[PDB]
Amino acid sequence: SGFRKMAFPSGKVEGCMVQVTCGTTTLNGLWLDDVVYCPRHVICTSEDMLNPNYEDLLIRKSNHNFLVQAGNVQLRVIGHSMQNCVLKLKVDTANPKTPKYKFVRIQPGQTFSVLACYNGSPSGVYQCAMRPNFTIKGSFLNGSCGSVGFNIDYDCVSFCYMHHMELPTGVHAGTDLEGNFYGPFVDRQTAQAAGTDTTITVNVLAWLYAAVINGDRWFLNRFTTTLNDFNLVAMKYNYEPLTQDHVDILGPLSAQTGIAVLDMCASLKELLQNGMNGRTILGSALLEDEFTPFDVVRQCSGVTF
Amino acid sequence: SGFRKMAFPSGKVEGCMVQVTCGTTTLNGLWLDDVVYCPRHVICTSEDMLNPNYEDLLIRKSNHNFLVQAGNVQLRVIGHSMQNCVLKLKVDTANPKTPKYKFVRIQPGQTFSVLACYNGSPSGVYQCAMRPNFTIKGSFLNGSCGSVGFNIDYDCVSFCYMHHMELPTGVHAGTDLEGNFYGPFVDRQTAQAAGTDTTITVNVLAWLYAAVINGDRWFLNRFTTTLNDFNLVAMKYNYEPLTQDHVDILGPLSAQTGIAVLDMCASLKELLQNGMNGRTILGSALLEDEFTPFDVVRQCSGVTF
Ligand SMILES: CC1CCN(C(=O)Cn2nnc3ccccc32)CC1
Ligand SMILES: CC1CCN(C(=O)Cn2nnc3ccccc32)CC1
Repeated sequence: SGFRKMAFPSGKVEGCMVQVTCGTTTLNGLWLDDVVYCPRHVICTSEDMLNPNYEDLLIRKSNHNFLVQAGNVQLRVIGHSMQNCVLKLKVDTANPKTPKYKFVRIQPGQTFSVLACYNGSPSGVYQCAMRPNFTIKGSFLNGSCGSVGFNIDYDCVSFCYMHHMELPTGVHAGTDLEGNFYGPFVDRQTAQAAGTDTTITVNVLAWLYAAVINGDRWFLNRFTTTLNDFNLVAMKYNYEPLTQDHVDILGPLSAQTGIAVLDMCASLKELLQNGMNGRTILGSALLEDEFTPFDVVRQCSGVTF
Repeated sequence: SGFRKMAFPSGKVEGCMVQVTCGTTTLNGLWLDDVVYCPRHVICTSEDMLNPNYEDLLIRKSNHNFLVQAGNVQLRVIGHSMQNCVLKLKVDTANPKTPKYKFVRIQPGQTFSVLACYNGSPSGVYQCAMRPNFTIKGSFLNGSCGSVGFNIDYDCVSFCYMHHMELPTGVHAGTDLEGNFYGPFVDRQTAQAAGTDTTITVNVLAWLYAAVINGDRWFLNRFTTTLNDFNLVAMKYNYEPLTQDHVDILGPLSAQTGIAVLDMCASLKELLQNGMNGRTILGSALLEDEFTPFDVVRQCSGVTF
């Protein structure tokens, strides 16, 4: 027992990280088969940052301008292409450490692990959620661009995120591995509205189920509710609306605990209306929304990769 | 910016994990050079668990009774020895994936990353602290025994923890890699007192400095205190006493922020006496004590491995 904010083991991704340098700018790249993926803003200078003309900037570059280094080994760049906001550098060597992988565009409210890297070397790994407003609340310093987010299923790494930007508000924005930003964001040094965020209701409920499984019992009450009644409360507290699709994915946790989903909703309603009264759940004094129902079952059942 | 409960990249440790089977019991082992380390209770049955005579149980075992499997490869066991509560199985092959490593016995209040494994395969990685009472609050299911905790400095893995036991209270106990338990615990299925735990004061202060660095500003006040006055408050709230050695290791964070350590202590005093008033610090509604001052500087400066 016990419940932790657990990340995927990062070894398969560590072997794909490289350093990419174009002129003055060094960031991280992802080396998969014979292609290196990295943020296109590696080709900018500080003159460029307020609104770079990336097409014009890239036309001034040749294959030999992109320095790609994997540890101490230099890779030979034999082609380059810009796809949306990512650069794809073809190299003459396939990465011998390439895992089985896919590129996935995740949905808001899903979770993934981030391997934070600097100069192509790993610094740390942590778990986070894609917020409903398509930002992430990460831990990124200058030089972390090109660090990736991922999930692992069996032996397959699903890459879902590449880091590009810290907004002036201190939250983080990035792309899928085809270079399409999550959210309304563009790769320019500008104030950019992220828009209203909400709490991920289905994840809070999953975590309350995790709490019951691990022995935090105290928030269970004698009440139930309806999906309408609950969603009126969710709206007042800036929680995402709960749908039958969410009730369905909570099915396994409801069956394991014997607590019907709408009974758990009534416990969450009371917590929203009355607070925690100074008490804690799974070591937290707030309602946690960075565990999906899949995450809770995985951690409570010991799935390996 | 941003601050996350970050683990070390786990790849160097993933390549050392194996499965060890003795009779009916399967758990994890750590394969370093030509030795596999694992908890000695792999040799028990459920008859044995209330008070195993490990010397007698091991005398009934031979090298060929220990099945050690690294992925799909079987290792040949050519010797076995019991050191305190760990078994050391000499194998005829050195692990080609052995990193530079050392064995370290950590102090209470220090942090490390845990690679949770089942059947020799990694499941997840998370960061945690050794509690002042020498337990850890982990996430471990049956079959996780032999999972290890570690730190990484440059290219060297310092192994500090091997998982052995979940106490009836739901907290976790284990050994250093010489098999010596942290704390008063023994490897028997019995109720075992852990004794009073406390909050790790120097870590809370480090995290308050992390908060300031990242823009949580609101708990700073117009007050200061003394080490005596503060420690009277620490005692009342079951916080560890603060020493000049702790003030010294907080020096770098004090210099970066310009906030004297005793001024930060006065902010913490007010938080202990008055609570958070429904507000949050770095996404938490309680005072966080699982970041050391070294952790905060590392994450705020982007150290890689
Ligand atoms: C086009 C241009 C937009 C602005 N920008 C970034 O924000 C890069 N970045 N990303 N994460 C960061 C964390 C700390 C500091 C800088 C960070 C550079 C690229
Ligand atoms: C000597 C004997 C003591 C009791 N014991 C354990 O507690 C093993 N263990 N460790 N972590 C666990 C998490 C869930 C269930 C069991 C777990 C087995 C060995």
